[PDB]
Amino acid sequence: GVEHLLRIRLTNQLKSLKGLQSKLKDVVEYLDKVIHTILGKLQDVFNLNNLQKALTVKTNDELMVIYISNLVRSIIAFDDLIENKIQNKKIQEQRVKD
Amino acid sequence: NYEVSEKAFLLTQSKVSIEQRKEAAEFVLAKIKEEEMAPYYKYLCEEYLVNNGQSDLEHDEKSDSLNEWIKFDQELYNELCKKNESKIKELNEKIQKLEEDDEGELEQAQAWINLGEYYAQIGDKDNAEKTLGKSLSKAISTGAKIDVMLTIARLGFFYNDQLYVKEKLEAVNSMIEKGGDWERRNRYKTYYGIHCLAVRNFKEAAKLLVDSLATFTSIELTSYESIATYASVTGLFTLERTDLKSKVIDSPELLSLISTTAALQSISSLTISLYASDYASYFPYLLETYANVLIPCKYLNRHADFFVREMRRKVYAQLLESYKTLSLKSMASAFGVSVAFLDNDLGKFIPNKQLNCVIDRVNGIVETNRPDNKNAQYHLLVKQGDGLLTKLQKYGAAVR
Repeated sequence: GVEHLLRIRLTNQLKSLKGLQSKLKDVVEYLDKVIHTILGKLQDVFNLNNLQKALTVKTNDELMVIYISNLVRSIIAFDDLIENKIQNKKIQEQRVKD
Repeated sequence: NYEVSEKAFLLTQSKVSIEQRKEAAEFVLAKIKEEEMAPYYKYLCEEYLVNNGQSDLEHDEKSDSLNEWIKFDQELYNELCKKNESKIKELNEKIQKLEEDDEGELEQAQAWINLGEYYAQIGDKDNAEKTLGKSLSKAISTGAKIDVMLTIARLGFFYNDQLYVKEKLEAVNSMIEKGGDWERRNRYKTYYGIHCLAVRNFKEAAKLLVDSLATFTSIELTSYESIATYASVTGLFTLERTDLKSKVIDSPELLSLISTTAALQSISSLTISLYASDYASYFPYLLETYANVLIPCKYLNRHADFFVREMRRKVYAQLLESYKTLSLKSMASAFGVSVAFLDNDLGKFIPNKQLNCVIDRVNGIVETNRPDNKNAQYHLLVKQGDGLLTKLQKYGAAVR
């Protein structure tokens, strides 16, 4: 019934901004009311993206595998297009002889 | 006709054991007189042109052979033409009876089968191939079709034909259904293995030669000791140390060859020294094998010294994995290698990335580099990928 009425990362990055703006307003409003569970879990986020740079040496290990998988992926794509060119070339010969 | 092509090649270029030319020259003179082939006595003039150890003395006094006269004359030529004209008269008398009879497709093809043997034994090559094509279409089954390929392979091994013989070789193989036929298997694996020799495939050479059905030994083209000769040479490349102790050293076909033919010695001196990885014993057996194996064989001496470079590359990799750091003088007093000439021997590999050996010129020690990694393996895809994209752009722009 929903389909009758009605008829990736880019959206996720916009969702991350919503969670960050909630923490920004929570710290500003906390200082105006002063000068516990949030501050306990906040320091654990920073210590668990400056820390991701230590694994960058080991991160590129599996990154080039994607390009290697994409290299053979693009080569196979030619076999689909070239075969269509050969198929269309045979269609042209059938129209001239007809 | 194995000794016919063998003794004819010994008279081409021989730098070792010139006494074998006498037994080779005396054999080819007595063989042609006892056979019907006219031109093969004349071909000795053109085939030996521009070769070391000339077997012909006319205008060239540099001939080192013991028998210096191969010269063609009309005395022997006229006698061989009499046997050719007398035999064709008997065959044409039978063929004329077959043409008037025409019983089945076997007798019609047998007329060309007797010719296919006749034109092959009188010295005709292209004229024999024209007669074999007629008997191929008139054959009643695949039994008479493979006999046509046998004559094609006979004229192809003497004249080194890699095109017409290879095409008809796979034609009998494919046909309609291959099956477990002995004739289409035993003969194919041996002949196609000979074609892989000249082109040096080494991928199918180890499987179709080192591993043979039983003895082969048709005696018409190649012999028993010849198949085992190339097996020892080709078995040192594709076959690793796992198969050397199974299909080479422990092979039952090579156990009785030591006590039979002692002139080879390529299944013992070369195999034991490589399996034990001892350079002291392996070095003096290189020239002893090079003289009595590579030189006399027709499909070897064409390359020769290149095999010495490749066979020595195998023993350098055996020692490289046995140590990390080693002094240069250690292998000198043990394995009997010259320190001054060691840099020149390893200088044909290391800069070409054939070996990981690294020698320190300061303290005179040799090191070991990384034998394999991920970076060196991706370099093969670069050259293979870039070479493939050339055909896509070439054939893509050609069709428009």
